[PDB]
Amino acid sequence: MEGLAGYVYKAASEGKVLTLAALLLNRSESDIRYLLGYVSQQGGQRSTPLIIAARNGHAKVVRLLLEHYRVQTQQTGTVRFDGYVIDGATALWCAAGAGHFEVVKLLVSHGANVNHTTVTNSTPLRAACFDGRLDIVKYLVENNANISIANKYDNTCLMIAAYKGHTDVVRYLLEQRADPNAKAHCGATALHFAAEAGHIDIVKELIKWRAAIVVNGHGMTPLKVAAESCKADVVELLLSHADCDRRSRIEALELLGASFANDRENYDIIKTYHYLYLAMLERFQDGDNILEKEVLPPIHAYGNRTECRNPQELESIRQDRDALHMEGLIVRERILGADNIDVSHPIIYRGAVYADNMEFEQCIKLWLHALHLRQKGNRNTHKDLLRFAQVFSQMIHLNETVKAPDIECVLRCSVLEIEQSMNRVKNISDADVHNAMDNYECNLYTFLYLVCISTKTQCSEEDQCKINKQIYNLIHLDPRTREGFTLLHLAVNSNTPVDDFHTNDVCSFPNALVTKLLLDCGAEVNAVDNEGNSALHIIVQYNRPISDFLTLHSIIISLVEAGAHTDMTNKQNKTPLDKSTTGVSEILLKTQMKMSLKCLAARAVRANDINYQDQIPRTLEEFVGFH
Amino acid sequence: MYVKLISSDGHEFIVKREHALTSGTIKAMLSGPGQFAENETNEVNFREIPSHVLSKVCMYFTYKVRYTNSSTEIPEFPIAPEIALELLMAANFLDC
Amino acid sequence: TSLKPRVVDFDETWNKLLTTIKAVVMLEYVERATWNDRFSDIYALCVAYPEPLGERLYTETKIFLENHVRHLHKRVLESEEQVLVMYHRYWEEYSKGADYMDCLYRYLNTQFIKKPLMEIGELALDMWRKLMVEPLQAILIRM
Amino acid sequence: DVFLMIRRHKTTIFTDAKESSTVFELKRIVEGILKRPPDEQRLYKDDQLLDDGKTLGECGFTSQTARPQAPATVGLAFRAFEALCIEPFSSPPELP
Amino acid sequence: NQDTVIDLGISFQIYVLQAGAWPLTQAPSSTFAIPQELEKSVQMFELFYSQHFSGRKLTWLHYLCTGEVKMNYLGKPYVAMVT
Repeated sequence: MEGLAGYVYKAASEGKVLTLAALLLNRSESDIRYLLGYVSQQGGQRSTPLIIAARNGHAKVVRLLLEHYRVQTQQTGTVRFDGYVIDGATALWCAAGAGHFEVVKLLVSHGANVNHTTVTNSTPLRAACFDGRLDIVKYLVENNANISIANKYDNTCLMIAAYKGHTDVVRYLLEQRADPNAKAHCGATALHFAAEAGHIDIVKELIKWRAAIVVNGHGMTPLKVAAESCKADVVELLLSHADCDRRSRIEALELLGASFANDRENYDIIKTYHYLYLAMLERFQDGDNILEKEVLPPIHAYGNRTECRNPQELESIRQDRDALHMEGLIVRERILGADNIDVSHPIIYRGAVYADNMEFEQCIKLWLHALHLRQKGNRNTHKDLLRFAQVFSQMIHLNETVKAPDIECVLRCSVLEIEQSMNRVKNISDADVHNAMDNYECNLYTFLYLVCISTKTQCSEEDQCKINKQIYNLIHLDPRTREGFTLLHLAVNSNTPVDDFHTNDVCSFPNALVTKLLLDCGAEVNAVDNEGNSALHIIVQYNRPISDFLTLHSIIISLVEAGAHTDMTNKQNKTPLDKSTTGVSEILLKTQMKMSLKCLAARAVRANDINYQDQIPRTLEEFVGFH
Repeated sequence: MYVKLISSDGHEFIVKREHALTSGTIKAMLSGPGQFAENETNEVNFREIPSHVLSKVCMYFTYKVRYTNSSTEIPEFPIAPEIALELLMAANFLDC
Repeated sequence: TSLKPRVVDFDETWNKLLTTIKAVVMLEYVERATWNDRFSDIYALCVAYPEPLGERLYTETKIFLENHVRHLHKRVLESEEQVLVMYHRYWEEYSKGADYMDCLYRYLNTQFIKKPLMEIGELALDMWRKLMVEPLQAILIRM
Repeated sequence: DVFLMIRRHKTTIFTDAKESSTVFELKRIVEGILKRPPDEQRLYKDDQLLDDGKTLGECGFTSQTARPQAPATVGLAFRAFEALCIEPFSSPPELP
Repeated sequence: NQDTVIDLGISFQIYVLQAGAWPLTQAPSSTFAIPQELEKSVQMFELFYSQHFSGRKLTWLHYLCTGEVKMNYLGKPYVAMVT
């Protein structure tokens, strides 16, 4: 019984004895076995009563359950509530994750499940290492359980213990002949995965056990990973390795100084200059076997600087903060390459800092470079286009001019990213289709914000032609949201969300300029959504007919002049006159209605339910369909 | 000034030229060869549509000319259920 | 006898339509009853059941226009003595014929072409340009 | 603004006039657009004769009775006056 | 561009202007009847304005307007411009 399952779940949640004794007896065997072998669903998540017994620290109730009955620990359930919520885990997995040793030892003592594998084949050793309790790990090792169980993406327990403050677990692993040179999905040999955490003692233990140095899947040595994370202690420890050599030592110091220039938590420009000076002094210290810089050509995003090939220019730019920031960005881009995951985030942070000081042009350049790098890396830039729309709206709200080629570039980037978003939505069946659809809707909304901003910016004829070309290219894909909303419907609908940042001051929907531009660019004006509402069906449903009547009048005329039917019906068979729900909108529509005999005849056919299949031309069956 | 519309079943209908030019197909029929510039007949021979649908489209022509743009008092067109699905194809042919 | 989508033979109706549009393009006298009957034939061929012969009609009209323009091209090319007089007469005839044919093909233009392809009058003008004055560009310009 | 659907055997004429007017100009305009002698016009409303000087508003139709959407029939049998032989419109097919 | 040639018989040069912007006021009722010679021109502009600018009513000022006069009963001497 589901009610009895909830009752025994609540009884095990309180850790009592008599309640569970009364709620699991005086019955047959099959129902009791079903009750002890089923999960209860609370808060949208399914868990065993044993799971809620071990999670709340009630090990006495599960001990008496194991003594009185033969309940198994092989029940399938979720992993945790910390943003993972994937099923397939066993009861012993969450028992190890609960941080209670006694429940783990009693589950092992009767029907051990130490070698359990979920859909990600993550053993309870993973949860024990994540919790960080050394006793549970020691018991699991002593229970003849394999510690070399790598995941499908090769998440060894040593790496997941090294990512947090669990140096005792990593130690107890490594003096039991753990993996010295095991890679991962990204090629992280636990040192790329440990230096990001920055735990110096874990790196000490790995160096003492000779974990060695090798580049990961992104071509980054663990020293460079430590330098990227603005953590000097692990940088020093990895430097003291007697095989790093002068070239890697110098570039690691230079990368550390670069990272210190643009970072949220660790921002020290004096440390940036000092580490750059240390890197340069070690370069120019002999005059023989010198290590000259592989200076990249100047990039317009970072001004026009050409690195610092002499200590004199570095000393000259010592007190100039923006030059130091751009120099750090340039040398970070050079060291980490143009195809790295983490190379774009400091550029975004520097752009945000520049925008806070109302230096919008350099912010636009930096964020355009970050967008180009992320699109070359083929990553989700749905948040970056929202940032572009926000900073463009703030320029309009501050009455600052906006460069039209920048709008063209960001619009082309948005069109492309919507194309790969459609490709990702089509390719992904049910892996992250909800996140993909959220990204798709957000990208469509950001494209609308950028279009609305472009309508409010004075642009040249060529720039306007390029903007219209990008809009035309996106329209010819016919993008649709979850509820069939085309790009014209959202620009018409008043329910289209607007971001809480500066986009509220500019991007207000419905907007007549956006609708007119879309119709000029060739939007399907007769296109309907999943519910069947056309573009005209949503504008009449506007609840503010007089507050922005100038907008409402200028958009009803545009839709009808484009060729929208003023008599077509949705799936509920409702004329926009009937769905007008407003005297003003009904008056405007009736003024703009162009009466025809075909519409009247089709309305009479649909009203009388006349059998019109195979009695009319096929080009007119659709005409009866929406009329 | 007045044009003539002949149905398939012998029936002849005469309506004003401006009233009958509101449909694109009749405008195309009047244009081109065979205008027959007597300024009084301009007779077009509809070999397909019956007489009742032609009467109804002539009534529609007069109705639309009268109510091309007026106040909210626009009376509904009295379409019988039997004449529908044959006036729909007629309006498709006439592009009304 | 009615505006119903029916199984209609393409050969006979297309032969009648071809004769009528040849008379129209050449600006010869054509009976207006036959002209209205060709509107009826155009409607029947445009929404014929179960084969909507709109693509076939468009291709056949394009082929006929190409043949007519090529014939006029050959005539005006062999009449080099008064190529401009012949081109003026044939351009008047073909412009009037193209306008009258776009009038005749109104249903095809409004129900199959636009709702991409090109309109029948537009197609006639394009064929005239591409096979009547494009080969005769040099001679016409220089004379 | 009265609207009349004048009938004569198969021929049908749609005409616009005023409520308070004589049928003299009506006979003259149908004479002009029919090309017939002006002595054969004998208008019939519901198969009965009417005065040639009485206003057509009092003849049996008005604005509320005769409309552009549904005009009132007026027989126009001509003297060879001939008997009223107004051919009815073809009946629509029996819908399922 | 009308289907029939509209016999205006008039030269028409209206100055259409906004309502809430201009300080012109018709607070008195000022009952006036448009004469028949220009009755056709005023009706055609109502059809034109409502077709190209939907949702706009046009109240006509009868005191800030003028024009030539056709005095057929006067023998047409000395064509004058009056309100």
